[PDB]
Amino acid sequence: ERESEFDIED
Amino acid sequence: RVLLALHDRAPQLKISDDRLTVVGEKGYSMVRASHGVRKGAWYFEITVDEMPPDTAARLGWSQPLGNLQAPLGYDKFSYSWRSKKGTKFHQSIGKHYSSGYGQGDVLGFYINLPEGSEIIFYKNGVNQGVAYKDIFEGVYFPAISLYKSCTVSINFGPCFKYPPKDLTYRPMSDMG
Repeated sequence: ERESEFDIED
Repeated sequence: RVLLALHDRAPQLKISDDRLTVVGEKGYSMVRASHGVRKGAWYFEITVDEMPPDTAARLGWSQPLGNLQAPLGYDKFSYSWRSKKGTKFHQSIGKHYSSGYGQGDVLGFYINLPEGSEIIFYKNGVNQGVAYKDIFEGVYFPAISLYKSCTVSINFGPCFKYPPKDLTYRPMSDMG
């Protein structure tokens, strides 16, 4: 799993 | 008396016997403290004991409904500060906030909930700025989310390593 897995993109 | 909650934690996280240190495991997951606050100004510290380049933390405050199986700041119930890049998170939106933090740093966590609310983060005694204002009303718990095998230790007070010079508060330990 990636650190930014949950993050909404800009 | 105020401690990391045994009843309120992701199962994969490794909690120390004294319930003040936590080690992460793979994908983000979270643990909340045993006590929270609804009103007034409050403070606690977290020390990053170990954090290799591939690991990370998002630390801050969560209401009881914050998802334990996700990074702090993932939903509307929490607000967090990311070690990597010092990004602030809320509802999964990352915004520029400060410089990053890591191993050896002592981070401070201030909240003010007058009944005007504010969340402010500190690094080694230095005010990093107001991160969030007029936040969701509710009870807020000190909260730790970890990614991979980093280790952090929380201190609820009353004795802080870098007690802020610039504002008044009570230590979270006052709740215990």
